[PDB]
Amino acid sequence: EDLRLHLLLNTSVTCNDGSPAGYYLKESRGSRRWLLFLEGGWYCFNRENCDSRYDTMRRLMSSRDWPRTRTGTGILSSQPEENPYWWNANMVFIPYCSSDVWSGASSKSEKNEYAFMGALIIQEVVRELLGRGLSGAKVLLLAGSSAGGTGVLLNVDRVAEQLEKLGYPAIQVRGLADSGWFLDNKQYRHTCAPTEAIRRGIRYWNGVVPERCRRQFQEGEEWNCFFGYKVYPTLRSPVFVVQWLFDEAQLTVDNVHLPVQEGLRLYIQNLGRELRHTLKDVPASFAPACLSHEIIIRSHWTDVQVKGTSLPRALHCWDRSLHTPLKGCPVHLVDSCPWPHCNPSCPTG
Ligand SMILES: COC(=O)C(=O)n1ccc2c(Cl)cccc21
Ligand SMILES: *[C@@H]1O[C@H](CO)[C@@H](O)[C@H](O)[C@H]1NC(C)=O
Repeated sequence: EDLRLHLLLNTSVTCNDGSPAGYYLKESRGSRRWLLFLEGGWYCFNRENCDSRYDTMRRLMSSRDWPRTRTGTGILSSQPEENPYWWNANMVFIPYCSSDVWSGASSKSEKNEYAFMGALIIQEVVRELLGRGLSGAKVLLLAGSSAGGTGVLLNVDRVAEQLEKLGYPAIQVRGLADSGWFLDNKQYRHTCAPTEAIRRGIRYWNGVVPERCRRQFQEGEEWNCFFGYKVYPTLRSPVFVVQWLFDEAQLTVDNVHLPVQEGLRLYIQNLGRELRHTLKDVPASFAPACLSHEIIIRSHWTDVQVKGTSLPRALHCWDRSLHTPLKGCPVHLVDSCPWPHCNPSCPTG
């Protein structure tokens, strides 16, 4: 139970229900690497579905019942056996309690039953960490899984700009977006689809998107910036993208529920090809042909390989690339085989 809870000293930066947001921290003295991980866990986009989430997913909306410690797992583990990549880093787990894909900047008030402060939670965690050693960092890796991976894409440049404005231009801000790279495609069977939900959420949350992406799609169309293949080209920070080709959350929002017949076989194969296409020009990426969801904080995240390279190895190669491609140390790893578990190293379930 190595990461210790700190509730935000600025108690106006809150979870959905107005309780203080926070972060779990395990410091590594003398490491200048900082890993800030954004938890995932879907979202809610109106009073009714947020009220339901408050009843049976309350830890995702409130800090009142958070434990005082959490154990770092996967990329948040401090044991080299479990985390070959960054076991010696300063470790931060930021609980997802804003239900807004880390995009919101609205307080709970007279007019708002819930606060949606995800974007501000990230800025406040960064601000308070500077006094706990982040000021001496050389790399800040903003990582995240599922809604947290989309949160990385939405916030990594804002963290870089925040540190630049606060007078810390030496800190290299980077992003690692795990299972947050979704397609606004056709559902397999046509209730709120992966487009309308984000459209409603933005209004309900007062959600904010990266500025260059906002300037392309403009008012009313900022929902576009929640989609990795649209927002990624606008980003300036280096971002490593981890995405299963047949992501279970993607299939869920596509109304696919797994003897597969022709129509569904073609649908699933087309989905993998489309995902693979959107990553063709993403130089740092890890995209195995598996039916799964999330990876980087799983204890067995070291097991999966693409073309014989594990994700911890790919991330280490990425680190080296950010010191021409490296001999035997690849960073672009996208499966080409066209069906779930055509990669033998896929998670077993
Ligand atoms: C469980 O997965 C999530 O919680 C999540 O973040 N998402 C699920 C669909 C989706 C889309 Cl379509 C765009 C951006 C984020 C999305
Ligand atoms: C607390 O956070 C709010 C919202 O981000 C901000 O407006 C305010 O300046 C902060 N206050 C302090 C004392 O940091």
